[PDB]
Amino acid sequence: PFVKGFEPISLRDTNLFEPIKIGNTQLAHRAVMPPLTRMRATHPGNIPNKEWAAVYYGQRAQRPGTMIITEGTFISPQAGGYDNAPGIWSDEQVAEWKNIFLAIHDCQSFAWVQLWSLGWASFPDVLARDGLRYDCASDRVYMNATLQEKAKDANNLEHSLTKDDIKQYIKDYIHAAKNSIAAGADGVEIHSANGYLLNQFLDPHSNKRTDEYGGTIENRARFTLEVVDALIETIGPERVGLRLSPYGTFNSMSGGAEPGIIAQYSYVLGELEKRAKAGKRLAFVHLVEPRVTDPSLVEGEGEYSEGTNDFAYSIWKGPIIRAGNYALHPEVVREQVKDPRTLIGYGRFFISNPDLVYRLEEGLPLNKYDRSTFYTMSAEGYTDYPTYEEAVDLGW
Ligand SMILES: Cc1cc2nc3c(=O)[nH]c(=O)nc-3n(C[C@H](O)[C@H](O)[C@H](O)COP(=O)(O)O)c2cc1C
Ligand SMILES: O=Cc1ccc(O)cc1
Ligand code: NA
Repeated sequence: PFVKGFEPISLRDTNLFEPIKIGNTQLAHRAVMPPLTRMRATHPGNIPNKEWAAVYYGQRAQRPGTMIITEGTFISPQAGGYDNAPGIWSDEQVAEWKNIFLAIHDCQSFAWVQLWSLGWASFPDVLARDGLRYDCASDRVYMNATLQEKAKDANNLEHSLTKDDIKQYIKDYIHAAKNSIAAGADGVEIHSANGYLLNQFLDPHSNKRTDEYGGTIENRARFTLEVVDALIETIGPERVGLRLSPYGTFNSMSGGAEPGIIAQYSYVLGELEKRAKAGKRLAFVHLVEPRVTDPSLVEGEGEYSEGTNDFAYSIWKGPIIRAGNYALHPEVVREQVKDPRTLIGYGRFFISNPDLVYRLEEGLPLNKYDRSTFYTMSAEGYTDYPTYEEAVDLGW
């Protein structure tokens, strides 16, 4: 059914429907599908779904010139721990990714692989099954006492990364980035947000290290910036974006309650702009908004009111993607896209609206999303959300 209380506004007349160059790609409009974990990949081997994923992505690529960022994709076994999320380290994984990318390119849209590493958000017992470590910035902090218990129950306690461990993650990012590009992706997005491994190094709650990877703003930023630099130099800066969530509390991050958190992110962005000034500008920065501090909460819940991402615009001068409860607030988008380098990521309503871009252009009602099929091994709730016309052919 359609979202009941929703009054659509047509955005055809705004910068949301003006083209923009992002890296090597040429977008027709600035409505971006952000990374969305859907757990349709098959076990063993974290293989993308061969029946439905190319259909799902192709449906949502239908408007030519759409930028699509894939679900989080593991760079290596050690970086994972979720059996039904995809990887891109292996030949069999890349075999299906080529077909997904072909489905998006057949629609004249673009595909960016979000490269993922889980750190303390992983499952210690699944990792142990596979002979893998339970990795974190500092083993003196756990997400919660439950994951602490399961960690001890699996005899796989948190492992503070060594310097050699970090170097191996950097190699795995390079490997996964190279596989992404050889498979046909137009670029990659380094996931450094939402409390996963790289965010765990940025945040002073998770990162209590005393080597060169913690203890200061500069040290906490080092792992993320080394991944950035490694990929700049192997696939080029125009094929690399970075995702950050300054105000997020998901996965036990500090958010705005830490008064030092804007300095931490301001340092990362300043370092990105320095690289751009020396001729190596990343394709984009992708920010999660304080509008959504936790994506497991319904729209309007978990909204942080005492901070904004405006600081980013004074530091980073390249494209910025913003994401968080924009689908139901066209009045906010209308304002924010007056800035000529701003794109809007639409998460949960891209799940439910394959023709979301058309609906935003024409101001049409939106399909409700069904939270119970966000993560089921099913085409139901994946590829069977109707387009607007189909929805009217159904009574909605
Ligand atoms: C089911 C679901 C899966 C998501 N998966 C990812 C992911 O793999 N990587 C990521 O960076 N963000 C992920 N997110 C966060 C979204 O990209 C987005 O930032 C957030 O949902 C807020 O945007 P929205 O209100 O438009 O949905 C996910 C969110 C949801 C709801
Ligand atoms: O499954 C939800 C999810 C949220 C944020 C992410 O970064 C990844 C997955
Ligand atoms: Na390879």
